[PDB]
Amino acid sequence: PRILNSDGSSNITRLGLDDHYHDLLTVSWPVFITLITGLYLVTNALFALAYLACGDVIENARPGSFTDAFFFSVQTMATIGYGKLIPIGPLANTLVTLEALCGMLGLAVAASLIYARFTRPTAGVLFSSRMVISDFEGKPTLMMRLANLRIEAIIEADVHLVLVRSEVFRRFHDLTLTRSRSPIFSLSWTVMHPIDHHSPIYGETDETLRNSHSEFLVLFTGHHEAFAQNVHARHAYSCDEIIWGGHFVDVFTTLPDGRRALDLGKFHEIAQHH
Amino acid sequence: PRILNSDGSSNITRLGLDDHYHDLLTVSWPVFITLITGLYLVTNALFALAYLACGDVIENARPGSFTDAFFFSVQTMATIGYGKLIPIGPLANTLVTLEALCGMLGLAVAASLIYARFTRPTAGVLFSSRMVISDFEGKPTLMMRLANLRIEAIIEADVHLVLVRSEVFRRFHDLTLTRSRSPIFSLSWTVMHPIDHHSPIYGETDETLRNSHSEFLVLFTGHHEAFAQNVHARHAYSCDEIIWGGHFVDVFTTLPDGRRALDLGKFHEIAQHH
Amino acid sequence: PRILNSDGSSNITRLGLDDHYHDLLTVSWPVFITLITGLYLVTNALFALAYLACGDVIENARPGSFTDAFFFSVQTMATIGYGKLIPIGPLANTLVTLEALCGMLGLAVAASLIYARFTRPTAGVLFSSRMVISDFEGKPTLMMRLANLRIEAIIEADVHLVLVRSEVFRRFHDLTLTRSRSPIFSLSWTVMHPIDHHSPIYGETDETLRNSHSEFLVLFTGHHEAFAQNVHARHAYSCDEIIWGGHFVDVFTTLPDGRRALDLGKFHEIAQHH
Amino acid sequence: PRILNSDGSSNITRLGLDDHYHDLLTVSWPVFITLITGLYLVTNALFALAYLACGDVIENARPGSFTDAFFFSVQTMATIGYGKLIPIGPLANTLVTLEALCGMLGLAVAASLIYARFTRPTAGVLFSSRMVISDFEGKPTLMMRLANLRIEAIIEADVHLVLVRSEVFRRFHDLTLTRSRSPIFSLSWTVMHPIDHHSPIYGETDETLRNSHSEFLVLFTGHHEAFAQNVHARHAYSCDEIIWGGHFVDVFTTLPDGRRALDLGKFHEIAQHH
Ligand SMILES: C[N+](C)(C)CCOP(=O)(O)O
Ligand SMILES: C[N+](C)(C)CCOP(=O)(O)O
Ligand SMILES: C[N+](C)(C)CCOP(=O)(O)O
Ligand SMILES: C[N+](C)(C)CCOP(=O)(O)O
Ligand SMILES: [K+]
Ligand SMILES: [K+]
Ligand SMILES: [K+]
Repeated sequence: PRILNSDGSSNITRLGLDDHYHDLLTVSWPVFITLITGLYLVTNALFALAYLACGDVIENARPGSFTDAFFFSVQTMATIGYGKLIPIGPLANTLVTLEALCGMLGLAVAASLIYARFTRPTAGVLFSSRMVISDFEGKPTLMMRLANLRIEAIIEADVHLVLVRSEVFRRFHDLTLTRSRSPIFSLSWTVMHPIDHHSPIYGETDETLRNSHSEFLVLFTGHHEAFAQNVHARHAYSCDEIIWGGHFVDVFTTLPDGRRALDLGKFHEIAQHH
Repeated sequence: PRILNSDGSSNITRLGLDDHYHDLLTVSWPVFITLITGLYLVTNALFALAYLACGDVIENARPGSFTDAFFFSVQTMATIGYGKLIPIGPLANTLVTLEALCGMLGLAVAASLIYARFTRPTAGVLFSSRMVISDFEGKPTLMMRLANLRIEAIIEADVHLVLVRSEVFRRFHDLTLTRSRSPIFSLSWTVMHPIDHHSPIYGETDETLRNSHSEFLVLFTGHHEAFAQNVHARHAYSCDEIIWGGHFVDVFTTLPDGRRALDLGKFHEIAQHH
Repeated sequence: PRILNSDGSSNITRLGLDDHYHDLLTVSWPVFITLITGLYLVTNALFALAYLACGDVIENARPGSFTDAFFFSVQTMATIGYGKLIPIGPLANTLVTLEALCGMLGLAVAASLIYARFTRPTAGVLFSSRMVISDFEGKPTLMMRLANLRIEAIIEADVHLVLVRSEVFRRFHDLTLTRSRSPIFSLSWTVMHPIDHHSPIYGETDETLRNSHSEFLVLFTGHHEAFAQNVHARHAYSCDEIIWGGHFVDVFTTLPDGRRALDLGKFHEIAQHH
Repeated sequence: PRILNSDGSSNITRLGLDDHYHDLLTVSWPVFITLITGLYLVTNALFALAYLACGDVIENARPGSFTDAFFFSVQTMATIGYGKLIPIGPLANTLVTLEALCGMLGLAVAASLIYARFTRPTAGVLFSSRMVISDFEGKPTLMMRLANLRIEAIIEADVHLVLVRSEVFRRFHDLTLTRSRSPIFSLSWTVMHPIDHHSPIYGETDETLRNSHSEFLVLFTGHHEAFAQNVHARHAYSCDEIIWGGHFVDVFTTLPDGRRALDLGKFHEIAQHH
């Protein structure tokens, strides 16, 4: 009955065109391509209907046939203009310059959206599968760790541990970290909340966390070098993914070569006295 | 006589091409489309005038008729180039490559503006219709609440309560909140200023707020997930939209299903002992 | 001999293609348009030379004449393609698809720069012409003021007063303000540094400021609503633009109408007991 | 055996299509242009295959020859449309409007990437070649300096000194600076960590730094005026590029002219009593 999925998402049901811009960036690429295509056809229909609205003014076109007009409208709106289907007199030539204004316009738009919904990057940060409470520097510290999956660095990265106990009727406690901030994050970061007299989970234990039905949330944010742009990430845990007394395994091996390396294979390994 | 509308706007009359870029992003889409269209026509007129400036150099064109030239200029600037109206000799062919440089250029521009004035997103945050001062955790706290209307989260969101009392001759007091910051805001947030000995509105009452003719302003800001981009929102209240002793109604229902839900229907409901 | 102009610029002479991107955004629009145009011509020359590099493969072209080729190259790179000058066999048709890849490419680029060097907005903030040191709330406060010239608001705006005394050999002191931050700035802001025992200019006087040959710098920054984008501004003063004992004149008139107004006409007015 | 190169890069070996967007921005321009070109050809092959998939419907084309189709597909997808190779009946004309949707689309994309991987600017900040520990204002201060190579200013710039001692097993200490922040950085900045009882390198000496095999990292960040966009920079030192007792040489000459100047020639000069 977790309020929060591992992926940081919420499990609350919400209850309730008017937000086009947002929606446009939001729909599955399948759907997006669809809509664009539809608007593409519809306008050409309109235009080709406007060419018929006057006496057929386009040359090399069958009489009253929309098939021809629609296709002239397309060749005309997309600036191919072979030269078979061609305008006639003032009326056609005007609808043409007007259609073209629209073509050029529609591109600007279509492109603007493409770019808007293209350049939203992911942090590419990995979260540890589990959380561990154990002694660090003489205090039962609760910690979790994250790693940068890419070569390029995230800079001025900051992370937030956040308890969500139940109590009445829901507490949102921002947990104090030994280090909330890292002016740069390129390999691995083990974030830790020392449990002390001000910690909410102070004196707390497993049975008491389950009783509060407490869950923990991680908010990562930073500015990715690769994108010269800001990025974020979430992840959530529950009392049943906290290894008590566990210690994370060292991810830095020294190679036979002698050169130091990072081994993301040990990233989820956790040591425990049994 | 409120200085501030509910929507956060100001009621002060201000007294006073030189700011083109701003203006361009600012005018109603109707007007914007207009201007672009105008510049579109005018240049073609210029160009078509430049084609006439030399002996008619374009083929299949009536003599001295601008109608033909203007339309050749359009087919030429928009790169349709059917092949009926076609250049001749050095002069025409040059104006052509020059016109085309301009077409391609004008698109880049037109598009750049489109995109600039397209990708300014709204926060899609709802503000509570009323403000309520009542006891919270043993102190007369003044509070108001806001909700995220979309699925996607706003992150590192922060809100500001701000008093605007009259006194001489106008005070701008930033009110201290129990929580100015939320590393994430996806459902509902009830912002609260505990009234204590440092509160400006400390000891204050309704009649005294009206006497100061005090108003309150809310500034919301955050970084929207949906847009990977920053967003803001304003809202303002007055002494006559503060329910004294009111309590906001809980917006989280637990469904018969057993799953928890958010009910924005109760968002404006406020309980009051009578 | 001011180190700093009113406009915040520096008067230090600096002593010393390798920075293309920056340069490209930096050069006068005249120059920018030029460069683009040049690259436009040069490539077409190259391409038209590549069409001649094979036997004339383009139809309706004079033999060996580059004039024809260059113009075919343009009609071809800009996708007009009338249909007079047309390709022949494998070679021409290939250079064509290759040229077109380049056309489409060059646009993307040209546009990208246009947009990059277009969407750098100005804050549109006015700085007061003079600075005044005088009593505010029982302390000789040094202050200056700025105003938002546009309707749209700047949000989370912050300002910095900064002394630049000479002493050996140059001090950079960030002056403490009564209010460094304004969660919103839509009309007028009077920024003030109370002179107290920690103020650098504490006990200081005019003759002593001139002796230190001290100057003051203002850094404004905020996030403009109009552009959904960040903006900045600078301005600098000198000891000979500080009215001692001066008071800024109130910029808010109440209209005969009864409605309150902002009068930027009084913005530079400063009252003084004589 | 430095963990960190002068350029701020790491020397850790990492151990391990699924990240297309990132990759696309990441690959050498040579490679990028390649991929785009490939996708350009492949689709045309597909389309030209779709034109053959029906009876040759394009006019002026040899039977079953893909050469013709592929080239018609290109003239058609890139909107040149000479008018030699032209469609026929419903089928061809449809694939045409469909191809064109794709052309226009592919541009939007190609461009979006171009722009994304174009507008990632460099700070253009120079780092001093060496670091020096020596007395400043009565305390052994460790300092290094950086300079703005361009005319345009970086604003709200901040720098971080960061020790990386070995100890078990690696310490990441953020060193306290006399000035971590500069609301503007246009010429030269000498950043300094006073060594006091809280300094990690307090009481430390050269032999002891080498023994800890300590290295130092500099993180620069700010918002460049030239780009109206955020920028960063890194640089790293080692115990063998710290001149003990060294003093940086003054970079500001006063010209014979009388005007003050900045001389980046002395930027790396360091004075030392011998
Ligand atoms: C040391 N750290 C855990 C603060 C953050 C990361 O530093 P790094 O190992 O990625 O360079
Ligand atoms: C708890 N809160 C009021 C601080 C902010 C919102 O948290 P959430 O309910 O949107 O996840
Ligand atoms: C009051 N202020 C001086 C802090 C800033 C501006 O407020 P406003 O008059 O622009 O709304
Ligand atoms: C003085 N400083 C070292 C803080 C930063 C730079 O100021 P400036 O010399 O670039 O104007
Ligand atoms: K075209
Ligand atoms: K064309
Ligand atoms: K044609």
